[PDB]
Amino acid sequence: PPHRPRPRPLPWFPPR
Amino acid sequence: MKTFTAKPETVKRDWYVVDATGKTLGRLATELARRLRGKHKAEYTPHVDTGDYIIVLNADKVAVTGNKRTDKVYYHHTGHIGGIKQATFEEMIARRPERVIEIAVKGMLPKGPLGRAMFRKLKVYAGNEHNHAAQQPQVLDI
Amino acid sequence: VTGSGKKPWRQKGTGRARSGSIKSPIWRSGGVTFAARPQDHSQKVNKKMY
Amino acid sequence: MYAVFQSGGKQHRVSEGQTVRLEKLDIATGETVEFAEVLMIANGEEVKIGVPFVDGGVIKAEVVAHGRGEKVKIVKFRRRKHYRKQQGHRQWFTDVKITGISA
Amino acid sequence: MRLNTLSPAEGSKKAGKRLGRGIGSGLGKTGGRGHKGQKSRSGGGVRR
Amino acid sequence: METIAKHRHARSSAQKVRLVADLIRGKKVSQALDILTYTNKKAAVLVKKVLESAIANAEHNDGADIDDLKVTKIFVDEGPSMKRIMPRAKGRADRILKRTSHITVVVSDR
Amino acid sequence: AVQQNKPTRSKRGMRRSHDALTAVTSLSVDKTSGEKHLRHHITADGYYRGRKVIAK
Amino acid sequence: ARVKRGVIARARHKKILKQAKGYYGARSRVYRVAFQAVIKAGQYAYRDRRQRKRQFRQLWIARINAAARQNGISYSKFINGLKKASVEIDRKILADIAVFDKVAFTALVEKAKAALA
RNA sequence: ACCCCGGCGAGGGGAGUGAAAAAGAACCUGAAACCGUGUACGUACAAGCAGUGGGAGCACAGCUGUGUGACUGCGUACCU
RNA sequence: CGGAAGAUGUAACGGGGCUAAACCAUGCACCGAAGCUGCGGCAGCGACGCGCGUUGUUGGGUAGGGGAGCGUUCUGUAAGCCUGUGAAGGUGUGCUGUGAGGCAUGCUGGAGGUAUCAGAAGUGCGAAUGCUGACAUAAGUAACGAUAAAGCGGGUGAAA
Ligand SMILES: [K+]
Ligand SMILES: [K+]
Ligand SMILES: [K+]
Ligand SMILES: [K+]
Ligand SMILES: [K+]
Ligand SMILES: [K+]
Ligand SMILES: [K+]
Ligand SMILES: [K+]
Ligand SMILES: [K+]
Ligand SMILES: [K+]
Ligand SMILES: [K+]
Ligand SMILES: [K+]
Ligand SMILES: [K+]
Ligand SMILES: [K+]
Ligand SMILES: [Mg+2]
Ligand SMILES: [Mg+2]
Ligand SMILES: [Mg+2]
Ligand SMILES: [Mg+2]
Ligand SMILES: [Mg+2]
Ligand SMILES: [Mg+2]
Ligand SMILES: [Mg+2]
Ligand SMILES: [Mg+2]
Ligand SMILES: [Mg+2]
Ligand SMILES: [Mg+2]
Ligand SMILES: [Mg+2]
Ligand SMILES: [Mg+2]
Ligand SMILES: [Mg+2]
Ligand SMILES: [Mg+2]
Ligand SMILES: [Mg+2]
Ligand SMILES: [Mg+2]
Ligand SMILES: [Mg+2]
Ligand SMILES: [Mg+2]
Ligand SMILES: [Mg+2]
Ligand SMILES: [Mg+2]
Ligand SMILES: [Mg+2]
Ligand SMILES: [Mg+2]
Ligand SMILES: [Mg+2]
Ligand SMILES: [Mg+2]
Ligand SMILES: [Mg+2]
Ligand SMILES: [Mg+2]
Ligand SMILES: [Mg+2]
Ligand SMILES: [Mg+2]
Ligand SMILES: [Mg+2]
Ligand SMILES: [Mg+2]
Ligand SMILES: [Mg+2]
Ligand SMILES: [Mg+2]
Ligand SMILES: [Mg+2]
Ligand SMILES: [Mg+2]
Ligand SMILES: [Mg+2]
Ligand SMILES: [Mg+2]
Ligand SMILES: [Mg+2]
Ligand SMILES: [Mg+2]
Repeated sequence: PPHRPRPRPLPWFPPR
Repeated sequence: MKTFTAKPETVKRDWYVVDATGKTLGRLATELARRLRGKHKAEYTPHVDTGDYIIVLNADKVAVTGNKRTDKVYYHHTGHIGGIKQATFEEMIARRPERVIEIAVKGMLPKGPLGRAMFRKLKVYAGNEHNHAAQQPQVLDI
Repeated sequence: VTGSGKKPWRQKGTGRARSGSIKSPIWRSGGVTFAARPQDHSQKVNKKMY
Repeated sequence: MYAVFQSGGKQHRVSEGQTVRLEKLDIATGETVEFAEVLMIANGEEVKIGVPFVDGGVIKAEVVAHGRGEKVKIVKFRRRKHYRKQQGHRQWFTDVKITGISA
Repeated sequence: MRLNTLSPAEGSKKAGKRLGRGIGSGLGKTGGRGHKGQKSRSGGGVRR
Repeated sequence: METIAKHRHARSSAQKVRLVADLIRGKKVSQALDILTYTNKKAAVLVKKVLESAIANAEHNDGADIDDLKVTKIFVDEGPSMKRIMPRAKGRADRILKRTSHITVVVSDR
Repeated sequence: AVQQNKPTRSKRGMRRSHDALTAVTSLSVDKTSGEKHLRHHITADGYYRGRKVIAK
Repeated sequence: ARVKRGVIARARHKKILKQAKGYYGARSRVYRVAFQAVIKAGQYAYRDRRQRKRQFRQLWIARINAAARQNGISYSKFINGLKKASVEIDRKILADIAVFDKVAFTALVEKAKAALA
């Protein structure tokens, strides 16, 4: 069976 | 007072000629490797080539014991996938007899630049003639 | 140290070391780990030793 | 002419006029020291081989200098095991000048 | 008897332990607390 | 003996200017000026003005003869970088460096 | 895709071993005006192969 | 009593970097890398003081063997002969003599052969 | 100040001030990373933590010192 | 001896090679470690004589316990001492100690520094996806933001 979830995105954070 | 070290620019290298006829390959090769390295000289220095130039005649008539003549296999890989090639001692002697001695000796010499330099001093001929009269090689019985 | 108790960035996801306070002693402008207070240095001397 | 002698648990091949660094001898500078245990003396073609010592074989030397050799650094380090140790070392020596070799 | 010729008695003044100042000290890294567990932690340790 | 001219804080990265500087290092100044005139690089303009200034300095300040002058030393050093912002996708900003260079030309009759 | 290790200044220089400019092999001289020019190009004063070919 | 670390820290870093002179790339330039290089250089030097004594004896023996065989005897028999003859010359000296004074070396070989005969 | 190159530029070179301008305003000191120019030596048949032990040759300063390091034995970073 | 087939490449002696350079037996030589011995040096503990001598023995270490030090800033000693006979700092070199270190001195710097013995600590950093600044790398690489589109003559200008 699958051992990983299908890839997803992260929420936006103030980048720098 | 430091231990003596041979110097590449002052080391004396002589020329020898050996007849391979009927000699056992491996037992000839060890003596060649010894002399190419200069292990027979008191000035032996591991980082200097103090050995001698050696001509080997009649490489095509070198001997092997047992069933090696038909059963000793030489392998090489071309570097292409599936490119394992092979040749028996017999096939090698027919196609390129000089390679048999050269291969045996190369495997008994140090690996690295110095060992490659040492091997350049071996001159192997299939027949009984060479073109090094100018170097005046002395006969060497091995 | 003057400044708010706001967490500089969220605990996970940003790829930065975790931070809790702009006032951490690890940070430039942060607190002193073991900040001095006014101290009394006087020692007792037994009358007879004096 | 050269001779072989033992000193400081080591052997030395010397000719007259050579300066030789030995393990520290307890002999003041300027003073002469005799090495009476000569293993071999070779004067050209004549070769006297001690068994182990050459009878009547002596080497006269003058103590030129005492001193300490170049500093060596000892480093001990065991990776991942929070262990490291350093030490310095300078070995004492005595320089001697060989004045005479007698058979 | 001058202000720069007075000395404490021998043994009267022992230097305190300074944890976490390198290998040579013998108290570097973990500072004598060993590895992990409650007692290695700041404020760690069980009550009387 | 030797005369200097410099352009400090020239608006070009040292990497780009050094390409041109390499062409003229060691040359007679007349040959150098020709080389620079037919090099299609912005840096060739910058370097040529410094070289021309060095020649004028040698003549006016040091009473030298243009005919004898060689480019004996030329080097480009990194000047200060001006920092600018470049907006990228998704609210991210990148730093842009506006690199500058210090160009030094030394001419001499030796 | 990105480097796993920072390339050295040595490798940087090796890559740039082919970045050098070539100086113009040789300039030509106009036979009339005497001006230098790129071969097969008109001079700055509008000469080519001796002949005045353009104004300005 | 605030203590600033600059002056002392600079001196310590400089001491390591001076010991890393001649090393390649970051190893002679960058303290983190140089410190590891200098420690490793120290570890090898310690090991190599031991190995040096092994390498030289190995060299002396090889040379003695060559010279002995020129005089018609193997190293192993030669050394055995010298011991039976009560000759106490060490390998460093034998190797030295083998190179510089071949006549004296032949004298030793004869001495050794006599002791076995 | 003034002179000179430059676009009546930027920037620079002289001159001059000053104890000092590598104190010239991007200004006391002016480290390191990082980037160059010059010189010495090595390097285009050679395989790996890049050192270490041995070691020629070349350059250089007073047989030693200093730089370099062909060739060769050994040798898989550090922290956790 | 046969029984004995595997997937990147010989690949089931480390290799060369070997009919012994294999195996069994017996023997004597030699090589071989940081073991042991030799020579020199250091330190701990203990004897033994008077802090020194003589001698035995010990000295691999993580957690961890014990002992002894180096250096930094600050206070006293110090209205002392050093300092254009050039302070601190910076950068070299030489010497020096078992180590942390120390001393001297060339250059830079241009006004401070501080013995000794005590005293107090914001007292030592390579790591914490540490914090701030500076600077690399990828790289002169991707890109230069709608594929409605330019061409030429003249002008001005250092340059279009
Ligand atoms: K604040
Ligand atoms: K901080
Ligand atoms: K602030
Ligand atoms: K504890
Ligand atoms: K100044
Ligand atoms: K090596
Ligand atoms: K870690
Ligand atoms: K302790
Ligand atoms: K100094
Ligand atoms: K100074
Ligand atoms: K004081
Ligand atoms: K860090
Ligand atoms: K770049
Ligand atoms: K470009
Ligand atoms: Mg090998
Ligand atoms: Mg809240
Ligand atoms: Mg604060
Ligand atoms: Mg009271
Ligand atoms: Mg411990
Ligand atoms: Mg831990
Ligand atoms: Mg646990
Ligand atoms: Mg625990
Ligand atoms: Mg807590
Ligand atoms: Mg937006
Ligand atoms: Mg990785
Ligand atoms: Mg390119
Ligand atoms: Mg302060
Ligand atoms: Mg101006
Ligand atoms: Mg003055
Ligand atoms: Mg001032
Ligand atoms: Mg300044
Ligand atoms: Mg610097
Ligand atoms: Mg080559
Ligand atoms: Mg490679
Ligand atoms: Mg190896
Ligand atoms: Mg196969
Ligand atoms: Mg040994
Ligand atoms: Mg031992
Ligand atoms: Mg002893
Ligand atoms: Mg032990
Ligand atoms: Mg111990
Ligand atoms: Mg001065
Ligand atoms: Mg602190
Ligand atoms: Mg740091
Ligand atoms: Mg750490
Ligand atoms: Mg990261
Ligand atoms: Mg970046
Ligand atoms: Mg690319
Ligand atoms: Mg592309
Ligand atoms: Mg593109
Ligand atoms: Mg657009
Ligand atoms: Mg137009």
